Amino acid sequence: GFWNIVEEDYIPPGYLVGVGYGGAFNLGNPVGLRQHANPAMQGLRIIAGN
Amino acid sequence: ANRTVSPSTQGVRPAMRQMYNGRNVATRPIPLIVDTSEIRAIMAAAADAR
Repeated sequence: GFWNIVEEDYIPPGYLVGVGYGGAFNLGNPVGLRQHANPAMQGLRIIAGN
Repeated sequence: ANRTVSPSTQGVRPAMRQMYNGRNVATRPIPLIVDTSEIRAIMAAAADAR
């Protein structure tokens, strides 16, 4: 039909995930990503120990 | 000579065209009927939901 079908083992066996994009409603990627408000808190960081 | 006449012989060549056959192709588009009331209902809801 209208589904583009992707083979992906990171989806577990016995699950279907359907996602829409674009159109008149302008759908986008489903999950919003939040970083910490402090600039020093952002990314993976390596820190000196005690 | 042969003097034979008919509505065909005196007439005009038919204005014939070819339909969408839906044959001798690999794929046929999904027939997706969409009336102008549906386009307005989609477009208006997309505007209201933005």
